[PDB]
Amino acid sequence: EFDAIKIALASPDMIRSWSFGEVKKPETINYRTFKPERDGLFCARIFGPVKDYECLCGKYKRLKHRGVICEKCGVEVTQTKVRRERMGHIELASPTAHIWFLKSLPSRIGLLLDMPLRDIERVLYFESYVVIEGGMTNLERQQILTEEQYLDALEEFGDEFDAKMGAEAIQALLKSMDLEQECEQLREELNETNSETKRKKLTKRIKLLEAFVQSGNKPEWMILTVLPVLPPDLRPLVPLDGGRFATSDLNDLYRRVINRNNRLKRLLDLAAPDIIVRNEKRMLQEAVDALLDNGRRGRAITGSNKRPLKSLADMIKGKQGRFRQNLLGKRVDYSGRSVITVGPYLRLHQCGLPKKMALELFKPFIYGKLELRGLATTIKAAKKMVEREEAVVWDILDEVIREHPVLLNRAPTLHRLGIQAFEPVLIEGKAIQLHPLVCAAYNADFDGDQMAVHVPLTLEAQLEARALMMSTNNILSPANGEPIIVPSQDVVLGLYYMTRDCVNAKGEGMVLTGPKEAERLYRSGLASLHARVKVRITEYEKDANGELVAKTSLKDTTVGRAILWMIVPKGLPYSIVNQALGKKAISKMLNTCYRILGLKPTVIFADQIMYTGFAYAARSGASVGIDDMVIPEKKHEIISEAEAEVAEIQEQFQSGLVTAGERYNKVIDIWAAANDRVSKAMMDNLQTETVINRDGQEEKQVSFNSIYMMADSGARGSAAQIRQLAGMRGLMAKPDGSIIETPITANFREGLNVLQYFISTHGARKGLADTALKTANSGYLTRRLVDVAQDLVVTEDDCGTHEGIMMTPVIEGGDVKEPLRDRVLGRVTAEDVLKPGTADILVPRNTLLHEQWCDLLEENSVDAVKVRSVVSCDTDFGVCAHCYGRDLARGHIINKGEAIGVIAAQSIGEPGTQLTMRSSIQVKNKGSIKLSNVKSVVNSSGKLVITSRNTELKLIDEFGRTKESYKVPYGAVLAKGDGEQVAGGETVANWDPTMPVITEVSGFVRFTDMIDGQTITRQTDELTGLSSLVVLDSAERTAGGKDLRPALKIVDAQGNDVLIPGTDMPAQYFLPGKAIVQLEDGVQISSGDTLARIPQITGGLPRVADLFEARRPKEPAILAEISGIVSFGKETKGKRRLVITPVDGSDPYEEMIPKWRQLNVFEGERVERGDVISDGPEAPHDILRLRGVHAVTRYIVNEVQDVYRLQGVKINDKHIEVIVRQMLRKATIVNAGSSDFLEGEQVEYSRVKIANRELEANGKVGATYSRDLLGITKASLATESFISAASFQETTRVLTEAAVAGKRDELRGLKENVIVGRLIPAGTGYAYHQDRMRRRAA
Amino acid sequence: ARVTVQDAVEKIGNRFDLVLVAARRARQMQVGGKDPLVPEENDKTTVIALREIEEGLINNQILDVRERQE
Amino acid sequence: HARSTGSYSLVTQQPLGGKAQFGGQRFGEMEVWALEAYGAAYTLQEMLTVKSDDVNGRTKMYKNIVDGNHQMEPGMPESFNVLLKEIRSLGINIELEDE
Amino acid sequence: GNRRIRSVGEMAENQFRVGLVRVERAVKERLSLGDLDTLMPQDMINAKPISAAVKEFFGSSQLSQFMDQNNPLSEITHKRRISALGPGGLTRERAGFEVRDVHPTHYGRVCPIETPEGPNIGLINSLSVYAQTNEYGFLETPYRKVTDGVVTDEIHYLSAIEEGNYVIAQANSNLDEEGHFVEDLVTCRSKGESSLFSRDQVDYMDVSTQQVVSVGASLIPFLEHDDANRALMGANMQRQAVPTLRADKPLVGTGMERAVAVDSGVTAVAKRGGVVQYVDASRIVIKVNEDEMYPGEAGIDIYNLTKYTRSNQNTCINQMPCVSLGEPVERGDVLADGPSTDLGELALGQNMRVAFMPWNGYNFEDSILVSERVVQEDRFTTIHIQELACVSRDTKL
Amino acid sequence: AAFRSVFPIQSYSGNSELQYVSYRLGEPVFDVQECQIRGVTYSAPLRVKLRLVIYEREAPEGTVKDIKEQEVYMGEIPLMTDNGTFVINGTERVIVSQLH
DNA sequence: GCTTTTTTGTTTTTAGTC
DNA sequence: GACTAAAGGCAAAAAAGC
Ligand SMILES: [Mg+2]
Ligand SMILES: [Zn+2]
Ligand SMILES: [Zn+2]
Repeated sequence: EFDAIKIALASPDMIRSWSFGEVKKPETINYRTFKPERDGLFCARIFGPVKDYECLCGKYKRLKHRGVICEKCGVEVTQTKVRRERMGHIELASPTAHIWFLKSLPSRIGLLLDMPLRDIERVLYFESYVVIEGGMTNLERQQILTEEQYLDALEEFGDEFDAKMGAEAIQALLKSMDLEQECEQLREELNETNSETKRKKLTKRIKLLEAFVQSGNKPEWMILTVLPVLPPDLRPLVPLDGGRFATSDLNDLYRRVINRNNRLKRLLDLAAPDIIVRNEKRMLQEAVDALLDNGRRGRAITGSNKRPLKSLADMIKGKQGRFRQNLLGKRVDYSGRSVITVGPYLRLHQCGLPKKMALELFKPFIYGKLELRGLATTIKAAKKMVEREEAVVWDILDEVIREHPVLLNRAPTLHRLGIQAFEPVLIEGKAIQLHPLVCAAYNADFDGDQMAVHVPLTLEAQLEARALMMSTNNILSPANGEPIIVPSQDVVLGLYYMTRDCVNAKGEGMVLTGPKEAERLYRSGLASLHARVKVRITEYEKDANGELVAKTSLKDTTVGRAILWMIVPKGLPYSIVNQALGKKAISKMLNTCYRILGLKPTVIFADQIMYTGFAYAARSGASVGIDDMVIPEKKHEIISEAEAEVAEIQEQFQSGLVTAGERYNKVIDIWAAANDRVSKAMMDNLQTETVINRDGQEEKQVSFNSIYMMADSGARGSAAQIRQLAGMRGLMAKPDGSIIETPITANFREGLNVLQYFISTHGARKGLADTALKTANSGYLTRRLVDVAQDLVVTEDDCGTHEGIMMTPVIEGGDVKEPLRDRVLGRVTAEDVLKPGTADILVPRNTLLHEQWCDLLEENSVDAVKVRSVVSCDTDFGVCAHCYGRDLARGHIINKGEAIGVIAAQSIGEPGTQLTMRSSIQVKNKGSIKLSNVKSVVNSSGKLVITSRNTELKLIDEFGRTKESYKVPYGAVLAKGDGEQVAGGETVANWDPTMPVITEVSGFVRFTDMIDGQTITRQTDELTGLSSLVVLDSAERTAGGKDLRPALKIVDAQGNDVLIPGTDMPAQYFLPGKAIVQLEDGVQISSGDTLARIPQITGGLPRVADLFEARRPKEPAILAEISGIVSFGKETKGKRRLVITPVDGSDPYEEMIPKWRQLNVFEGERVERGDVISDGPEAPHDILRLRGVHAVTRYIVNEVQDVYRLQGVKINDKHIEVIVRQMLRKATIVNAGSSDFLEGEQVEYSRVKIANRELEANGKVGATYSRDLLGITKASLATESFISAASFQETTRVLTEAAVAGKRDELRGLKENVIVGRLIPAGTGYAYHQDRMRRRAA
Repeated sequence: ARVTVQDAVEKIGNRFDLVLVAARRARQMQVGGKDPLVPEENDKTTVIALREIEEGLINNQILDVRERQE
Repeated sequence: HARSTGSYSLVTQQPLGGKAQFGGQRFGEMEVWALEAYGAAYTLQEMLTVKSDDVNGRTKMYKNIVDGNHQMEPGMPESFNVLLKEIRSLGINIELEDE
Repeated sequence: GNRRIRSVGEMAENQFRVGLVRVERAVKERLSLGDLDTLMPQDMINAKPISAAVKEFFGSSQLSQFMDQNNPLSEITHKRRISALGPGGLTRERAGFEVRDVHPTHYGRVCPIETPEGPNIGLINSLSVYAQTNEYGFLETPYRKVTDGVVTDEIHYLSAIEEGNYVIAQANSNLDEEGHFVEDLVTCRSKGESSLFSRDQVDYMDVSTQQVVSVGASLIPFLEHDDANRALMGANMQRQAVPTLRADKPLVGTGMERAVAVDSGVTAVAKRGGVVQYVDASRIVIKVNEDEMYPGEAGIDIYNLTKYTRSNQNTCINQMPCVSLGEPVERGDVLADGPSTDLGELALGQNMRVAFMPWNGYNFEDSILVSERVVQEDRFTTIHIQELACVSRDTKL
Repeated sequence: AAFRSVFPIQSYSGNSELQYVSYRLGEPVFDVQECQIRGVTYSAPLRVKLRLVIYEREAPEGTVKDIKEQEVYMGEIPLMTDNGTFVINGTERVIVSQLH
């Protein structure tokens, strides 16, 4: 019925227009009868009748005068619903001021007047006077006054002395002054000002008043003079026993204020003296204050047994408030709850239902079905007919069940697949029979977990359930890239047993006509399930445009593989099922099908997989017994050796040769080595147990042991569980973190000592407690992701931008973790893709790289293709379809309208359960050596040594692909060069883990420009055997001596301060503190020779939590945000100053630099724009503000991806990036033109204002803003829509702020639309609104 | 009967205005309804619309154009 | 446990709770997120407006089901208008500016 | 050593003293400002505040829990419960990770296995079988004194702190015939850690292999083979078992079944030895032995067995006479069997014949198959008793 | 000992001293079976013997009258059953030990 | 189990000082 | 001129009354 909400203050005339009458007396009911007073508060003439289509006197009896007024009772004879909506008003003889603007911490009245609130309160409750040009020359309009001053001025001037009182005086002062000259004068004041403390207050005031003048609300309207009255339905008064009533709190205060009004009216009916006028006006003032907001100032309840009453504020906010507890979390009917079980005979779109639950849920539909057929007559007849559960009821229910999907959802709906749809199938029992495969999506085992069933009612709901909700459509997980219908625990082992091959069995070595024959050979018990037959098969290929060409051959395989191949669809190659089909393969299997044949073949193929796997797992038989878990015989012997060496280490401590720590490390290391040896021995024994002869000699092959079948097939378990079952359980650690020195030497099959079990107890208690307490903190995190990314709705198709830099595969020091193939898959390119062949373009720009363009990248060895990102989009409160990328839930590209922020929040929150709470460079591959940030010089040995600390090295493949990356620290020698073809296993750089500092030019070292003894100390130690030179700091050395920043004077044979020739600066290098120099005096030093030697990750869930919050770390790594040559500052009482000397521009910059921590910055460092100064963690704030917006994107996504990969969880990078586009939602104005000077506000609003301004005001500078970030916790508080802000935090403040500022809400979010009850404009609701505006209000 | 919308996705791919026009079709097939264009096998109107997507002459863009026809 | 339509609480027009007294299954808000993450808007509208906290729509919907219809009321529920009246009561001018 | 157990006596004393001082200040004031010689103590003293305070403490508190009657094991492990909650402990929100952990001094005093799961884990751990309280309130455990190399049969009780500066051997360590260890380097534990010590160094030996686990976890057979988490799961679901109409003996047990059955008061035990004279489905008459019954009173024993009665978990209690006519009984002998027991031995469920094999997915992940034969013979059917109460009040009408 | 903690009772200036002498436990009014049947606490009455001694006013500590109130009723004390549990109204409730 | 009261962790403003 | 430390206020939580 609308598409936007505007909120503003109200005018007295329009307030009266809202009203329908004037209330005179508070008598809500008369005695001896039950007729509300015709002229009282509960007035029919003002609100309406209490009877449907009848007047108070009842002369018009619901047949002749519907809707027209009555002569006796002046109320229109109509229904009672008008009484629910009709409202009146109360006229105030003495105008009063609204109290919220007085009681708000940012007092709007105080801000607009530039006086505090203490005096305003005094003059409002009649304790001090207000001057209104009492004297033309003595004082001004904005001064307070007292009684004695008023009398003194009255005798002084008298004729010109005027000074009113109270709220009427306040509103007279407010109206009598303008705001224009104020706005220009404040703009000029901020234009020429120096202070900063009052600068923010002045900017806030000028913004508030310039919004006020634009809002269209007159300030005097804030001082209300007519108060509307709530309709009587909101204040019910039910008649209790004996003429009593519910005692509604609203009616009590209404009676109080109306009594005050009547008493004031009577007081002014005879021109009472001002002595008692003030008292009555004040009493009415606290009366209206209590009604408008009770208990805020005086707590004047006076209407209860010493408990507060709910006047207005209690019913705005609070948990008892209805907003976020009655439209966010609530009861619902048409639902049931029950336990689950496994129905392994159903299809993907079918779920069972008990008969009792089915009839209970669908009884309203039964009556409609029954009455249509005419079997029943009335609703009671139908109810009593179905009550007996007769024959026709079952068949009609089975008829209505056929097409009516029901929604199933577990209680913890963590992610998008929590709620699914199904077609019911009526069965006997009292449990929800569920498909097995879909239970992987719910993460719901069958140990008693309960699920709830809902039911849609309207055609819209059922049709959308069929289109979207049903499981057959939601095949692919929205998280990263993979289906949720991967075959589950039991079926995988069945398929694994389907496809094996022994060396000799009944019926092997012969040939079969086709897969049909193999079924008959096995079923009749003439050949084994797995053999070495040669069968002829015919398949199809999709080489042509939709035409399946057939080919046949004789492919050697096993019997079981043909049985499996029977059920695969048409167009798949046979190479997929030759190998021993494990678990990861089958999933990949489905993936392949999803990318060749579509959806229906894939789902029917998965169903066939489940059926065949279950059938041939049941028919196979796979039991576990003691004889199946074989203990390696060597294991016992092993411990002896370990024991022996352990004793040896003890002797080392017995003679004092070793200390406690190193002995402990040695014993734990040797025990770990023994554990590794025994684990390898047990794996070797298990893997090749089977030795079956084939025509004479014995042959070895893969073992058929049940435990190894479970481990290898991936159905359940892993190497760790199998190692624990037979081998060592492994040495456990004490809960504080210390590892015990005596590992458990016995497995579960063998006996366990009481101490070993007791030691192993608290190892599992810690994990159990962590899992138990993790269900709260992790899930709560999802909330803090949903509110910030609540809307993020895709609105239009394409914006046309082409930004974004360097979307490349990430290398993490060692080998690459994920290639470019999966990183860019699903995204759409922006720049043209250039094949590495000198402008031989392969992939055109603006194309979706799904598989085919990805298939064109591996052969060209492309490693740097940039695609359009979410952050690099310039729309209005949305994202372009051609910028977000391909939707992950469905094969095609993203649709129009569907929400992305909630998808991302749920996808990032789901892996929380699997998320825990608490010197040289070595090459490994073959390729060419390449160095980034090339800054190196030839050393004394002829090799290369770098002088730039930020140098990095990467190994490059012969095709140009980067395969390795290594950070090269300062003072590292190079063992190779750029472009040299070097294979693996050869170090190329070496550095000390002290950091050496090295010169750049050859010659002597004339040790001058330093004070001997003071700066350099002759530390003639016995170890070094020479009088070393140690440059102590200011605190270590004498304060007077350390006052020149000593620098060694490297000289040539001439003995002079030789310079870098004509270019930069002499050989004087400022030695920092503790510059350990082994040279004594005047020793020849070649170029690139050392000068001195400086003696220099929390849990995953906290890491994610404080990364999204953008919390500053313990030590933010300071960075040089300016170019030029860096210098050294002065010394103060604390952290030493450090001045920078840029070669151009505003060079005089310095900062507060700590000295105790390491500072790898020197005088001879030609720093650049955006290079780090210190070392350690870096907050996102500086990264965003200095090195571009894209820099912060590449940082946090890499950090969270590293965390998740460490936790063994992979998610797509679209979800992490989009919230970033929402995280960077603010900016700060640098150059004026749009804001005042520094109004930190929405960056999109400023950008859209500037873009349209430049079209019309060509030449204006506008606003050269800086896009600054904000933590999600802070970002949720700065929502553009005021409804979302008012949802949970400080409802009174935000409502007043929106009212005074005239805020207009366009309803762009989702939570805000849920709050008001309108359809959410994210899913099908978005298409409704777009079609609603097209036809109507076009 | 019909359970999937792969045919709708592969050529008329959109999940929102498609269900909107299907609802508009089904609402006036239920009340004030007339005979459908395809045979019925104990189905309601909550599934007959999707099958009409398969025949081709009824599609998401067709209904929007067909709105002018009505 | 299963419930179609029974009694309602006196203070708020919500179905009862627990297995006893013919209670109704609780509908939180994490599944509100999970359901708005889909394209689902009509189901959300139904199950937050007419199924749970309505009185005029609730009785009408029951009567609109038995007579062979499944048609809702395509308009703003009165649970929103009352809120509007609330904001209109204090001092505030709130209105559906665009229609 | 820094944690002390308060039993019912200490809280009873504290509440009694609180009510005492509360009434005593008032009566002292009244006596001071009232009569002097012509007054009786009875009228000036008061009893209602003390009675109200003690009854409120007994019947309403976060530590006076509700007894569970669904199983004898449930009630024994509930009476053997130690809780860190209540008025004087710590809350769930402010409970740290370190107070939810197993300290190395719990060996023999508090069970490290039996512990409720969820929000409150490590706070409601029960105490072991041999653990007994000290006179000061500390927890004390038995040990066997070893003088030089021989174990003395006499027991010796040790507190927590006193254990710190000692060396204690292990029960599984073998003794040849009189305590001589098979190996002169025997395993041991001295200060929160395990190591290997010489034969002459040890002086104390643990009494048995059972004082580590509680009663709730000492009836799981082959406990030394399964995981600790699964041990806890088994202990909990063994606690929560429901009795059948006809309990059957466990084929594999532990030997503590008789102790748990007879120490608990559910079953009827012969108080004095003798011979049986008349059996009935509701009462038992025992002809007490002549030489045992004291002179003066020459009667015979009567045991009035209880029948179907409502329990806190709505399960049924009914004693069954497991004796016949004319057979001798001894002192402390079992005469009747209550719910979930038979012949004085605990019996919680039934011994089924099971096979481990996947079967058409009907046992897909954790689900189970049941043959229709067992539901024919009603081997698992239970009986439940429900209470319906209707009150007749008086309104105004 | 609980009585002995507040054993002396002494007036302001009236020279009145109230002291404990002895107590005895009364028999339970109803046995456990009818307590479960009827819904009453299986408790015991508390009887105490209190001695009030008075001295001459404004005179040294010389006794005048010894009022010995025997079997003073001080409410009901719930009793533990022989199985080691308490019953409050109709349902047995056991108080577990507390670790502090 | 529903609802109000008092208590403690998180947030915000202002006087004093390097 | 900016950093440090103090209280008021705001919101979430345990407890008690109905
Ligand atoms: Mg289950
Ligand atoms: Zn009339
Ligand atoms: Zn775009």
